[PDB]
Amino acid sequence: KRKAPRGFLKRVFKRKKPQLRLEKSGDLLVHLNCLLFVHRLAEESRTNACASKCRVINKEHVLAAAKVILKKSRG
Amino acid sequence: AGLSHYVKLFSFYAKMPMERKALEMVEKCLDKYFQHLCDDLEVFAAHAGRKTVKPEDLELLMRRQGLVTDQVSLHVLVERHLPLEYRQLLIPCAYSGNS
Amino acid sequence: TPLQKRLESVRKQSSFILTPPRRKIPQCSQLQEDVDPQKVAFLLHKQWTLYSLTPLYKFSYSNLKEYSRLLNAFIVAEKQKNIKVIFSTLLGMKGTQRDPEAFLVQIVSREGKVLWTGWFCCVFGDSLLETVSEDFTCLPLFLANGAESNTAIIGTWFQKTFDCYFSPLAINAFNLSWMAAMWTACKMDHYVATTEFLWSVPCSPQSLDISFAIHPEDAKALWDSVHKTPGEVTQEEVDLFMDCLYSHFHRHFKIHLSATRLVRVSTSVASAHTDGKIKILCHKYLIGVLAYLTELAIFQIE
Amino acid sequence: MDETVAEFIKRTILKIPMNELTTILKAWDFLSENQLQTVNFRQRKESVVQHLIHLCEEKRASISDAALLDIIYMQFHQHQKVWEVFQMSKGPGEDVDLFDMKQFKNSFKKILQRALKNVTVSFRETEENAVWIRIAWGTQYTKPNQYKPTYVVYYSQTPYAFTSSSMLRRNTPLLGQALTIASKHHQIVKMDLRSRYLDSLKAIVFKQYNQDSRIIHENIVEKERVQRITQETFGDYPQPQLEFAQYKLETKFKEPLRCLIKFSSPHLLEALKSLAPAGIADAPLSPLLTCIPNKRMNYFKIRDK
DNA sequence: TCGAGAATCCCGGTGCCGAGGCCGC
DNA sequence: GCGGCCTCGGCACCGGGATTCTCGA
Repeated sequence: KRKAPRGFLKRVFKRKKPQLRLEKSGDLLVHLNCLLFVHRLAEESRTNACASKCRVINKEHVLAAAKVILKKSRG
Repeated sequence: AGLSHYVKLFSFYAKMPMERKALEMVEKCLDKYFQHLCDDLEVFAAHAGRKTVKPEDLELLMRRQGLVTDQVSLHVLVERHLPLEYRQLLIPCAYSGNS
Repeated sequence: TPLQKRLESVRKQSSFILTPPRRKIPQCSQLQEDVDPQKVAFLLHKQWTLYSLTPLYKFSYSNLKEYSRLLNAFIVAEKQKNIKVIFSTLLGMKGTQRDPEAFLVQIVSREGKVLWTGWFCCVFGDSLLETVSEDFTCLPLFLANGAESNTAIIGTWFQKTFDCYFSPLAINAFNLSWMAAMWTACKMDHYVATTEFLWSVPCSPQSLDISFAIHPEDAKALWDSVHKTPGEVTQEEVDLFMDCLYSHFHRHFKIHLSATRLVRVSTSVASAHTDGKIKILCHKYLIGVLAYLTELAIFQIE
Repeated sequence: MDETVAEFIKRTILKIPMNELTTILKAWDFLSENQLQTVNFRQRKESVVQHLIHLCEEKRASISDAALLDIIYMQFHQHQKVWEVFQMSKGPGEDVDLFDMKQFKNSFKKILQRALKNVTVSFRETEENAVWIRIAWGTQYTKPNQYKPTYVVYYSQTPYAFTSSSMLRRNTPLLGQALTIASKHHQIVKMDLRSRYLDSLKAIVFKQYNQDSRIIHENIVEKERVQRITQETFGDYPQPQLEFAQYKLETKFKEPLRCLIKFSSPHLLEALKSLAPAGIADAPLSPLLTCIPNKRMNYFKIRDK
């Protein structure tokens, strides 16, 4: 996949928090943040899959991935 | 939509088949990711004293996420993942008219 | 001379003029020159799946690194459709000085987990050298052992770059009985394994297999019963050894083993199958076992 | 829901194929009727092997019933893990008036944990009246190993007690010993019948298997004869031995000439039956080869006589 | 003479590629 | 009920257990 939605990230940044002034390409920075967050998710979930030696990512690996990376990606 | 964009990009980022039931939970992970981010941009932009969220307002946040370092600055991180027509907006090129 | 010699060879072979190859008992082949003891010893007790390899056009034993890269970049690309390829000249797997030096093709995966370990050898194969031009470095034998998938990929690469073609060498039960006889005729000591002959009867509904495994010293004493002329084993001597097996099996179980076909003849020298997964090389007679195997590969090529 | 138990259940649940998932999961009783609907058995292998084991995480699965799962898996896959046949022998006297399945379970577990103190013996009294013992071994120095268990199919009051020939360790003389002391016998003997098809070993050791006008065939008087002699040695519906029916010959060639014959067929006694009519074999087909079920033996050790 | 150590015969317990099944056009 | 998809499983090659048989208590 070679895309990054201009409209969706702006709509999310406005829906979730109504009071900001995200800059001209600040939503592009938000997309980069989510791209790298999902990078960390993919790689550490691959690590989680190798932890239980499961050849398919499942729910029990993603929930363990979340509490590590999502907490780590908190500012 | 965009969450569906990221779960599809997860497929080409995990390099490995997963389950749809995994994807709606990673959807809640992205929702909480924004539920931490947009108020982390909130508090970081308030820390700078500026109403708007300038690019350096997020460079500090990504320093917090450990992805910006003295070795890996903000702009280099744009090289590795964003497409050219998108990083043309972010990292200043030069025409004697640097963006 | 450059082709017409091969045409006359084809004429001689197709003529089938009194074939019975009275063969010299495989002589103890003291390991010639280098023959890397670690490499050769690693190459002995590995179940080589034989193939017949036509001569390689425009091959050189100097450009091993270039072929190594060209094939490594092709194998991992067949995964796109972690792996290292080490072409390694063996320097001693040759019968006469004029034979092409045998060279390896190893799919080395991190550590030295050799996945595939190909092997092209041309020993005592001077029935092909004197008929092919200089540009071709002919190695009739190809030895797989890696998965059939990787063999059917390196074979395609070799076809693409060298115009060499891999027919899977199938040792017929006649040649199998021959080698089963000259390997119990050898002068070895401390027999590693029993002399087993895996027969396979031709029943249409069922597929019963027989493992006529003889004590290796007991088969040597049975061979001496039918061995009269020394130095060379004849077709009649081989047939009498095989018929003494037949008359010790039909004697016992009243089923004519001669009505069945050999599928595998395990011997202390070298195991040998039919369907291709043939040559285990237990002892260091491999320059003689490989001599027979290359002579058989000429039969398929020529 | 434990070490070497939850993942053991996982390793025995990916073993069982997708078709008979209901069949084996219904019989081992941890998943009641209500629990079957929760997991969609038809979706995926890793999905079911993850949701089912969770359904035991809530059910706090223990090795006592995890081993029963393996038993029920093998009851439909007994055609693997080639089986030895043990034959008990009481001396002179009355039979075992007390084979109480409770008492036999006690008299087997007690004797086995007397020496092999760490073993997980799990019985399953089948409906064909044949206790299906499964033994996970391990010495006092180690935990009971469920990786390579030794299932023992002891027919309840029968002198014959099949055994999964897993490794043939020092427990095999204790496997026979505990078997012959739990059931009130005195001598345990390996019958040396070793076949992969327990449903055929059951037949053998119990003797339960037999109970154109233009084409002028000149050797018709011989084809009729060979068909006759292959019908008085192989009567009807032979059972598939499918086993390496060894004949460790020690005979002189006509001092001895050692041989280790191994007939190997997916269906042996039928392959021999179609030998003589196919011209491979003589009509009287060497009772060594016909009397495999008649002697209840295939791992022969013949000599000269 | 006998008791522990190593090697190796006998057969697993594992690895891994064709066969059968199965879901869009 | 087929198209590119996928999953069991026979065959087979490589890894420890007990029998040989050599050496120490």
